[PDB]
Amino acid sequence: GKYLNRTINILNAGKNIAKSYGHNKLKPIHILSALAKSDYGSTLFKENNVNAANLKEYIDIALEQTRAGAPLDNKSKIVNSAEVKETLALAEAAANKYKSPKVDVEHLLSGLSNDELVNEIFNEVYLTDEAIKAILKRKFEKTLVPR
Repeated sequence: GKYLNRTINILNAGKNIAKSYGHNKLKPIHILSALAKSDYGSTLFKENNVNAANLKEYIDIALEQTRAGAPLDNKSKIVNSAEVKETLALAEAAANKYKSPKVDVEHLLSGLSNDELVNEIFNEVYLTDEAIKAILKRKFEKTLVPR
């Protein structure tokens, strides 16, 4: 119970995306795809002035470019890559820093931004590290210091 349910559902949707791209290992780009499609993540991107159509286009190009092969069989086991283990460690660090007891979508977003491919994509849609830090700070202020 270190993760909110909506974050777990994004991670699970990510594993299925990874599987469909022929990967046995979940990579940050698969999680980003799931996050961008999710109800909470999609709202998060639109509030923070990320063009949804452009973001989707860039994510899909990166996904197809990193495709390993045909979709794996439905029962194949997907595990976290070393990259994703770092994503989750960084997400957990971010949630802890901003006093969120469980990792929320914003904290996962921050963790994903450390991946080189995700970072390039964010650069192309104007989502700076400064902007992501602002998302986390504002979440802290709004939730724990409401006016």
